[PDB]
Amino acid sequence: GSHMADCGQMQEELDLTISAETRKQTACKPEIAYAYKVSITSITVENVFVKYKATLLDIYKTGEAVAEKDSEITFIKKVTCTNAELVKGRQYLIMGKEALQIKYNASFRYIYPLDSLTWIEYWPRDTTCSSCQAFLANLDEFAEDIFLNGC
Repeated sequence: GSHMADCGQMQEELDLTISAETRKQTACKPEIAYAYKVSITSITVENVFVKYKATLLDIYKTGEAVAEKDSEITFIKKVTCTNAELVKGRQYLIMGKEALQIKYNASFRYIYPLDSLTWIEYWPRDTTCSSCQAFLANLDEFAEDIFLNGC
């Protein structure tokens, strides 16, 4: 019963190659409905299906799935994911299509499906701890870029 899947494919933590435009030419992309940075604050784990309670930090691209400055998002997926692992306390960037909607009364809502399309990139919470500080130089440019400039 050994299964393998890229699930919510992730990216490198620190690698000099991704410029500020790399997170834009794909941000304004139709396949992408939203482009904001959030942070993990709570994680849920069940028998097989698990969820992730995280707060939105800032939105660079409005989300079709009810996206607002500092909201309440929850990512759900199967434990069969052997390529994605979120940490409680760290920050992660997300740029992708909206989430499925089922909200009818309370037993339903949005709960992101968490797939490989969901462009996720670990954002080093610290800048002076790894003695590196290099990939965080191009990210700062995109911050005021999409906000001001924008596609």
